[PDB]
Amino acid sequence: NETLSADVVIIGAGICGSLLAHKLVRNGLSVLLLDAGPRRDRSQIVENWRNMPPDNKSQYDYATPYPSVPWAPHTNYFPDNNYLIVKGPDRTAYKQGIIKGVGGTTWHWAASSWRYLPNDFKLHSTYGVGRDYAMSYDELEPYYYEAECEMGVMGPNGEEITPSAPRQNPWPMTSMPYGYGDRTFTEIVSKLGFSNTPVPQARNSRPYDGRPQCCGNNNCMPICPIGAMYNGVYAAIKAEKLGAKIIPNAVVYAMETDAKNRITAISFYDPDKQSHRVVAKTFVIAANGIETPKLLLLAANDRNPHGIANSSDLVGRNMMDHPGIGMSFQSAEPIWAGGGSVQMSSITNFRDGDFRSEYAATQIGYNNTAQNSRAGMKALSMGLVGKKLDEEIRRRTAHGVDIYANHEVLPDPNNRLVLSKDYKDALGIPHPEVTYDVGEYVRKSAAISRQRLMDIAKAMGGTEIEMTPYFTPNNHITGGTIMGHDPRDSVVDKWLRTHDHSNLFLATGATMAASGTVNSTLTMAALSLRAADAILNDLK
Amino acid sequence: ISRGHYLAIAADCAACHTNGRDGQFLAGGYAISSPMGNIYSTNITPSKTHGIGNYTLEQFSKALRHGIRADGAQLYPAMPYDAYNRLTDEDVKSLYAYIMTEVKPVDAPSPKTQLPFPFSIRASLGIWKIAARIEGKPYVFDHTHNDDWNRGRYLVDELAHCGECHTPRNFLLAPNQSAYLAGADIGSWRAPNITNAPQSGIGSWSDQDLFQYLKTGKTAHARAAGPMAEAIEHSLQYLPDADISAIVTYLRSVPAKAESGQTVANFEHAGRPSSYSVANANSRRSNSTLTKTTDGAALYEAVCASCHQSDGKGSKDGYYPSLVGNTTTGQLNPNDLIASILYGVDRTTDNHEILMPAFGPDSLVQPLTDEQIATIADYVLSHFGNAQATVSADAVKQVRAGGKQVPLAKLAS
Amino acid sequence: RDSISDFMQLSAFATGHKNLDLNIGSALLLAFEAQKHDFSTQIKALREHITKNNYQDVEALDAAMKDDPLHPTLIQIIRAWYSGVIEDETNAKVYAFEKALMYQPSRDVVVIPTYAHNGPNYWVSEPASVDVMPAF
Ligand SMILES: Cc1cc2nc3c(=O)[nH]c(=O)nc-3n(C[C@H](O)[C@H](O)[C@H](O)COP(=O)(O)OP(=O)(O)OC[C@H]3O[C@@H](n4cnc5c(N)ncnc54)[C@H](O)[C@@H]3O)c2cc1C
Ligand code: HEC
Ligand code: HEC
Ligand code: HEC
Ligand code: F3S
Repeated sequence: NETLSADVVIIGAGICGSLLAHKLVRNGLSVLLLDAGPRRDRSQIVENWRNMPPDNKSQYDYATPYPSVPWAPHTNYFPDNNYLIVKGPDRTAYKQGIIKGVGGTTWHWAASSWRYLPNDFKLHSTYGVGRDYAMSYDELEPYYYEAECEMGVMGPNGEEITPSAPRQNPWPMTSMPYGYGDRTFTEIVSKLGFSNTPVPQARNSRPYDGRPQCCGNNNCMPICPIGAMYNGVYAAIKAEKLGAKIIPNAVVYAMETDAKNRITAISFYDPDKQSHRVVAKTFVIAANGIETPKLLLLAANDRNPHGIANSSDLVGRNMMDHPGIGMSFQSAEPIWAGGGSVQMSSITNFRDGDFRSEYAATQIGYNNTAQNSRAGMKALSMGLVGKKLDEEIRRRTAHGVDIYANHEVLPDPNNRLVLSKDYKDALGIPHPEVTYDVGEYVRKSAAISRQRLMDIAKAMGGTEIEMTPYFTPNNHITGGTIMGHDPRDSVVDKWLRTHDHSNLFLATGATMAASGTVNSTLTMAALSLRAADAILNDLK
Repeated sequence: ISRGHYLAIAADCAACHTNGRDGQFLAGGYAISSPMGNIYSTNITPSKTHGIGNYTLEQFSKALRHGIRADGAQLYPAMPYDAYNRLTDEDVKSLYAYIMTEVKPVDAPSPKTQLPFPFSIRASLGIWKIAARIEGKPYVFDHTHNDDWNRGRYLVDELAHCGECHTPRNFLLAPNQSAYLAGADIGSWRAPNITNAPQSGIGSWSDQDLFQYLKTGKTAHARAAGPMAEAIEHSLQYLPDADISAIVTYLRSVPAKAESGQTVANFEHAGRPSSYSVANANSRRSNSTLTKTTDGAALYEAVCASCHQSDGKGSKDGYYPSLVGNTTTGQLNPNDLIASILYGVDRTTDNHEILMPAFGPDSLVQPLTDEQIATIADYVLSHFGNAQATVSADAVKQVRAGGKQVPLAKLAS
Repeated sequence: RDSISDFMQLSAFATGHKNLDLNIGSALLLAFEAQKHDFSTQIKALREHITKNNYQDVEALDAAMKDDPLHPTLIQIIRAWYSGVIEDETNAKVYAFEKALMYQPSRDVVVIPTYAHNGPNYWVSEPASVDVMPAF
């Protein structure tokens, strides 16, 4: 490809990149959207999941329905494909799932769209731990609402659930009613002293955006068959309809900087390792909390020997997620998971408090995924026959419960994403490697979360109670390109523009200075739209 | 509501003069896809500057029933004045009073309709009107029939103007009164036969089914989409039960017009107890962005089986219609099936919204090519609907283009 | 067709459910014969055991075959009909989904995920009793 000129080139067609591309093409800018992964069809992913083995359904395999391409592989954990190497005492907690392609990981997310609390933006100022954001909640509120309106987020409109994020406008849709399992869990944990409240979801409680109302297919992870929930491929499609140009299978690997450290061009590979040069007025990397630092480190120049935008030596550091403890048991009374979406409600009681100066705030939730596949496989494993087999399957799908407790991790410089010195892919690019430690903050939080989950299991009369002795990953990759006011202590500023290169914006969750307590993709989308405002002001 | 407001709802005069959901009502600016090009509805709000606020009663009557503007210019027959022509003087006066006193003026000009030559000059429409035989004595009651039949005929012919879409047009794009209500192609959609023919038309429909479909657009065998969904959700759901009953009474007396190649009614096609193979799909894993899926059963299962079940009978509560025994899949003309796949369904009745997503090139959920749509339609027709019907990629492309081009439109080339 | 008929009869006896899909059964028999070359003779031996000992249901046959070498293949047939798979890998071929017999005992209440129960808000209703086995 000769030069591939554009006003702005965005690297990565995920939710962040596609939303940014749509806002930019809606405002008269020429946009070049590059994705390292292929184009994907929803119905083919649906067929792939349906023909995926039932043991891969019982245990939450979210990556097999999406085939991994050798030039831009993504993570698979049924049998682990070793794309993301994880080390450290808490490596199991960073075995995170990403999908590569036009649409990105939001192709198979649960679509839990959350606004952070105001204190979540000033954590260190409020509790003396972690880091403060470069901006406040009030500065991100309009972009929060804009992302909610574009994505079609439903929520508990008339409800004082708990101290939560203050809103200026109601949710675009009201939350759909609970299924039986969510109602039963709500009453039980209310008797337990916990506040189970509806989760704001990018899901259609009514027809919205020309897409159907949610019929409760209960397969939000890893694919909605009917498009009743938001996927970033929607924003990519809308941007392409407005004149944005999309090149799939474009694995960006190199960046060129001039004497002012502004980026002048980038270079990407095709599946055949043929190099293509791209020149633009503005460059945005919207790849991942993992792929963005990897690209920044891989593109080290002579002017930037330690990596692009790495004058502070912070690119790849402060890697964060929400460490999780999982539990599963058989409830004494029927719970009947499977009514509605896979994640309909959560305990928001402990999202905030004065304890947050000592140990992490947490989110306790109940999994609404149907337990029919798990019940069938388990009952088959017991060697049952005839009527006993059917009775066991029915009882186990009525009584099986999956429960989780996610924690907040502080930004730690030694939680790093160096490039691996032992593994590479087809294009010769090194594999990402994360060293993860959860910290005494999360360990002290977990000493209490474990007792809380035990109390939940006991209140339900649970048997065959099984806790994870390790921490689990929750796929909200934040940190790695930290934001702040000091260029010596951060990678980007409050407008997501890097301190080293005035030409470069990073629309990613890696910019977030705190992990918060709940899912972080809505914050990512809001920050991407804020960066869109900054880019528009720059180019006009 | 007033008598003028009731007449405006019955005549659906606001479904065209309102540009979609937005576009403050009766302000015009709505583009009508006519064979010769796009015709824009005008400003009917009583704005003395940009609307019809300077119209007198006689000028309003001329525009409504004869298609002559205030200036004296001929109105395009996209406005159904050929149907409104036989409206009684009292109804015209009531509509005038409603327009003048009850709809708020909107001071915003509408886009001007620019048609290709020789249709740009709206003065040849006088000869077209002479050839169309529009006039047109005002309606009077036939005393051989009862009052219900007369009221139903008035509603069907003068107010709701069903034949505007259900009566086919001749070469000159004028109504073909020989084939009254016999079904017509109105763009990407086809209004089916609604004569009393037991097999071709709606003669075999139960009275309750016809009433329920006209009131709500939803029935165990029929669902309203396209122009029918708009007609029901803008005019027919607000009509009194007496109005719908009179319409049904008149429709049961419409003389039958037979279709070629029809032996059973559109809703009387049983379903083949056949389906796809889960095993055959195993080779298609690791095959994202389905292009190697050319099987019609596999494509139907991947794109459609979630809502309409694998046996094509829909959901138990009827929210997702059964494709078996459905009047859209049971038509020998598969135009409506193609249009439904291409555009989906969207119908808001009683403030509750039906929606089937679109599956055409502009789809957000799953864009399908003409070949994939043809394959899915063929599978549905063979297994759930009219087995004698077939769909090809060129048919899907033609429906996408807006239907077959009428020969008259060739003059503007 | 003798092998298919014997396999389908033995499957209806082993799973305890008469209504079994013939295409799924044919695919399962082909896969079982590809995996094990002597599958048909084992099927015939199991049917001979059933007819000679006059076993009324699969419960009695399972109780009286807990150590005989034909127990693993009977359990495998049951597992293949209920699970929809024969192997134990993440790339094992799936021969039945939404028709597999392990999704049927809860079908009246629980969704088979990528296929809809009746309506976009059906879950506001109370579920059925666990003690009432639905159908099939
Ligand atoms: C199972 C699961 C459930 C989840 N549920 C939730 C939830 O309920 N709520 C929530 O808020 N979040 C959830 N998440 C997280 C959410 O999916 C991500 O945070 C979200 O996708 C944000 O990713 P992104 O847009 O930054 O980039 P992504 O969409 O992850 O990736 C963007 C694109 O970058 C491309 N790319 C990467 N490197 C390059 C390169 N060098 N050159 C070019 N292109 C490149 C990739 O191919 C990819 O398509 C979930 C995640 C998973 C795995
Ligand atoms: C996938 C390829 C298909 C195909 C071939 C069809 N559908 Fe659907 N459909 C859905 C709903 C809710 C309706 C009716 C509206 C309501 O009553 O509110 C329909 C309608 C149809 C029809 C025609 C019915 C009529 O008489 O016009 C046909 C032929 C048809 N569909 C075929 C719902 C859905 C979905 C919801 C998730 C999905 C997916 C599909 N349909 C997909 C398909
Ligand atoms: C005015 C009084 C009426 C009456 C009584 C009916 N219609 Fe229509 N109609 C139109 C279209 C495009 C369709 C079919 C859509 C599809 O292909 O899915 C229909 C359908 C009907 C039916 C159902 C027939 C069946 O077997 O499907 C019936 C009973 C019916 N109509 C009656 C289009 C239009 C219009 C377009 C401008 C107008 C006006 C009307 N219809 C008005 C009426
Ligand atoms: C229901 C009562 C109804 C009234 C009253 C009505 N219309 Fe119109 N009307 C039009 C179009 C199109 C034109 C202009 C075309 C022309 O110039 O030939 C028009 C023109 C007019 C005009 C001429 C004034 C001007 O500024 O052009 C008046 C008055 C009018 N309509 C009133 C489409 C419609 C449609 C389409 C579905 C419906 C229904 C319709 N109109 C129903 C009604
Ligand atoms: S899979 Fe889809 S239908 Fe609803 S429950 Fe999830 S958004």
